[PDB]
Amino acid sequence: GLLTDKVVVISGVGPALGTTLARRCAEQGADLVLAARTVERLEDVAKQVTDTGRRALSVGTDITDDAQVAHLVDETMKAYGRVDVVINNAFRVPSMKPFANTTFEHMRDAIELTVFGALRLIQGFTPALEESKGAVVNVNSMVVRHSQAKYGAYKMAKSALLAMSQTLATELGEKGIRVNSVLPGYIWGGTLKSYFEHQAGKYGTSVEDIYNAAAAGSDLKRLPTEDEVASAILFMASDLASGITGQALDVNCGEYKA
Amino acid sequence: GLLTDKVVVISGVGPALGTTLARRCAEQGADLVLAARTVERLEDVAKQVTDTGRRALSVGTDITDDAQVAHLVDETMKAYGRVDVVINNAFRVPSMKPFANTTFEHMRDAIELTVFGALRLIQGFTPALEESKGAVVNVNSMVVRHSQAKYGAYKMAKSALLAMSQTLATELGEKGIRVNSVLPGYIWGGTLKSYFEHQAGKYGTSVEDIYNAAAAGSDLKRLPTEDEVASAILFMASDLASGITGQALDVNCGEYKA
Amino acid sequence: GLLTDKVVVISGVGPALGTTLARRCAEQGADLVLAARTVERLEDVAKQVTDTGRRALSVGTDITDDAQVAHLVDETMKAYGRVDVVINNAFRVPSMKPFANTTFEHMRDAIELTVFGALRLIQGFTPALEESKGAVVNVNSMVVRHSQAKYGAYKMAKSALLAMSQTLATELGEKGIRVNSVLPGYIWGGTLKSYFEHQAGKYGTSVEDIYNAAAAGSDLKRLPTEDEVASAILFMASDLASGITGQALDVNCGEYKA
Amino acid sequence: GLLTDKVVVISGVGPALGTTLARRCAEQGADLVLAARTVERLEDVAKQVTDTGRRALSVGTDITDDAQVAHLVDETMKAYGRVDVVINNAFRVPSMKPFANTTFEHMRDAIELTVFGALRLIQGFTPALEESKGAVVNVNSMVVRHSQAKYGAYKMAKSALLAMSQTLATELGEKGIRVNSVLPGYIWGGTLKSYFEHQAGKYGTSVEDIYNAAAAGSDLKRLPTEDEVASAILFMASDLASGITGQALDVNCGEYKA
Ligand SMILES: [Cl-]
Ligand SMILES: [Cl-]
Ligand SMILES: [Cl-]
Ligand SMILES: [Cl-]
Repeated sequence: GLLTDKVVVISGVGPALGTTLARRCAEQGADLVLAARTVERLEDVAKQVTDTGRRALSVGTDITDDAQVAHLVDETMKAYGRVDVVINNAFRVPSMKPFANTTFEHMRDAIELTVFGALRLIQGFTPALEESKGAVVNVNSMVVRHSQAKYGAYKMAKSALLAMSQTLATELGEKGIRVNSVLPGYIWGGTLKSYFEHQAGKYGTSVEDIYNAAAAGSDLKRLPTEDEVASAILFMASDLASGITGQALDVNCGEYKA
Repeated sequence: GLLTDKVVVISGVGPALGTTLARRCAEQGADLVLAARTVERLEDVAKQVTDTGRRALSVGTDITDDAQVAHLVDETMKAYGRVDVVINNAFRVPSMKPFANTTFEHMRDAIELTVFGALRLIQGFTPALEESKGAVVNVNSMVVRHSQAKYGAYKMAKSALLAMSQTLATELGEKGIRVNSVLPGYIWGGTLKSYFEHQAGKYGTSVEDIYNAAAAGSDLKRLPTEDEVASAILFMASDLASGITGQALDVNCGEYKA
Repeated sequence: GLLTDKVVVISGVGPALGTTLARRCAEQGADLVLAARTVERLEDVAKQVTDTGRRALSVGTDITDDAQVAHLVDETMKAYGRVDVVINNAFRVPSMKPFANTTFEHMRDAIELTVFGALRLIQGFTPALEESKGAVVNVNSMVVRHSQAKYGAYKMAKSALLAMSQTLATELGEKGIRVNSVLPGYIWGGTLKSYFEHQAGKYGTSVEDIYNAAAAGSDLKRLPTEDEVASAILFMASDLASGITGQALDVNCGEYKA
Repeated sequence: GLLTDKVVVISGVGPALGTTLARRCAEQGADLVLAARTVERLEDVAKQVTDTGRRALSVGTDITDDAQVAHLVDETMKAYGRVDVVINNAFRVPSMKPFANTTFEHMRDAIELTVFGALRLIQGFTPALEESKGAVVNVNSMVVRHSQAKYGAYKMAKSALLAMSQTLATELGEKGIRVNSVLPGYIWGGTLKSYFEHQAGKYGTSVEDIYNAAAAGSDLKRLPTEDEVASAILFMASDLASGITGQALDVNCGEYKA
């Protein structure tokens, strides 16, 4: 029972880590608020939550919009009257392009969602988190640990997010609110597998070849799973981490070390 | 039950974090091996373990000595037949001296205990950890995050340990063995309180003054507790962290961020 | 003669570091392109350059505008026919506000100037830098080394810039173009002195008090001067640094170490 | 004239970087003290120095021995009466072995030379450096930026050295003494070429294959040269770097970024 009787808000619930996270939080005793633009996706996630016997509030939210984040906060406080944890899940799909071929509009949009969206959420729920002495976990990315070609827009936005997360730990720490980051690389599950299958066919190779190439830089020679990344997020969200704020915990089977 | 039916070896069991850690591992379902030079100290820790209903093997061990580490391994394998976790606890008491006034003998001894001792332990238990696909947690220190005057010998040894821990994650990762570090600053409990009381009298001030000065750089304006640092170590030792190796997790209430 | 017969473009020429930099580059044998929004400021800087016997091209440029950066490139290539160095000087004045009181518009504008402006410049001059196997120096900030309250918008933009600079080293390195950053804290000179004088009067203290407080975290107990920061930038721009790319060189008298 | 009328002590003068460094310092106007165990090697380096018209004092010194470092200091002060720069050059040849196969004696010896030797030198020359407000440059290594298998003993010693260098910047900064590090990877020149030739024959491949493999991780797809690493050291030793202390400057053509 890591999260018994806590309310956890997850923004950016997709079919992969987001769904695993919602399920895992519920298994650990949390009730959920699920936020995403497309509310049809939240329906099955909510079922996995309610199957554990917990509650799920699903709220269609564009976190780039002030009114919509205000509505999410209002609906949450109406349904539960409290928030213990806010998780900003990394939903936006990165495009591998060198900066030379990346549009400025794309990078502005990436910052809008990844940085300002997360800030809007955190700020919206600051009053709730002040009362609960709660925790924020921002899902970041291994991309901040390297400078590989074509990862620039993604590294830029994620780096701005990491920097913001760090300042927020300082600024919200006097209210007793913890703010940490979890930095996964590739995350193995059904979604990444389908993607590797597409890549395998498109490049005339095997999924094993693609998987092994992706995992080769790691110490363990395996990619972390959705559950393994979720476990790190749950730890940071929980009272096991009550002494921990301002930190980035990398979940990457050792590929980059910090 | 984070550590149900696991065997955990703790080296460097003292009255503070070490004792809390042993107790907490046992509460989470682990049986213990307790190693320290002074075996009289292990007696009360073993009682806290056996009070939870688990088992404790106490073995007097100078981890700077090959024969004594070999004996610890032999006694552990005779008693339990397996090891899932090795924790190298930071026992050695640092002396605040500028390098100019630090003896070379002191620094050699610090490296001997903090670095080579930990390596000797890890190597001794590598065969056991290979079979269990186990985990190593090395307790390091916040000192590696700054360069403050008089912390040099301590930062040097701890930095060498961190570097070694990182290489060990690479080298032992192919055997499926995880290696991580936990980096606490000051750790609040009975031991640190007595120390602050001594300092308070010796400098004509209050414990509150000393505590608040120590905590002022943190985001949360509190020092982490023995339990909070223990929780981080338990997480890293557990299967919740099965996707995590080569990492340093700082438990410092935000004073330094990484 | 560090920069003999090289052409150096400086964007963001202000009264402080920018003016010192232009003068110093010219003293080292460079001809200059000076770019800023307000062209009246470029007049006196150009005189300091031409007093050394070198040439200065002054071009009013809003580096947030595609057409204006295109014009700067065209005018430079018309006047000099080459570019060896591009320096993106940190001009924008940060406002100390917690994130909670910072407008999203302000942060978008900070990113626009500090990040996208610098990228636009670098991209505009990529063809020139390819031919010269030239160098880019982005002036960043000590703020990326800490998470102090009220520095958030500034740290966010500067961090995004640092991340971008690092990826650009990878992406432009195959064309033989070097990209490095110089990270100053406070920079002592006439401009910062006037500012400390304002602060001194407004807080009822001395300039010495303010200066000493600002310098207290440093190892040397002094702030770096405009010349000292300029020297670091000149080194990185020069062939002395031909083995160096992707690096951040902090000029802060030891306050933060990397 | 970066070092006009300065006295530069170089410890660990070998046939590669050390010889290039001595020559380059002399070309920039410095007089030299050359220290190494084997004094026969110092003879040709001293000739390259005196060919520039400067002076070279050659002193056979085991920097692991107190009396011998005391003698080096005494001979230097007798010959020149001052020291402006101390450079601890990385001489010791690393053995690629996993920790499991590395003897403790080897690692103690590596620390003795790389860490304690450098400290002994710095301390011996502290009185001289106090008077000159001088500078220390410790030649470190790219190995501190990664955790690759078999580099453990080398990373451990170099990491301890980096940590020590950082504390020394704090501790000696109040005397106005600067302390920085230069972190090269492979360094191209006659010595490394012979080594690649040996490897080429022993593995049945070309020097080009070996060179290109070594350079593949870099941004520039070339290894830094002895001159390029020397240039970085000269910069850090010089008054161009008078605002810079406590810093590590990586000279690696972009392979690792900090
Ligand atoms: Cl998702
Ligand atoms: Cl203890
Ligand atoms: Cl300026
Ligand atoms: Cl050498």
